[PDB]
Amino acid sequence: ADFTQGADVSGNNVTLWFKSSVNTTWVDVHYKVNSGVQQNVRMSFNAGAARFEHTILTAAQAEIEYFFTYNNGPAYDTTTFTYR
Repeated sequence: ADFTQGADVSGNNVTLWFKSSVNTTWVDVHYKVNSGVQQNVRMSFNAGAARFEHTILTAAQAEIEYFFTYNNGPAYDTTTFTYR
């Protein structure tokens, strides 16, 4: 169930994104910013970049622990990633 993922920055905002190469229909992010309470949010689909996205305001200088849960069409968790 291959995917790619990343964190883009514009301004001070961080956009966690997740790009699927399988039959994915929704994605949630689970994240902690600066070791705070874990947030669980379902992502949006940016057709311009053909990828799922969630933007956090004013977090470019934060540290962010996150992982995705996604379906292949019955869900799957990615390993945990860090944004510096």
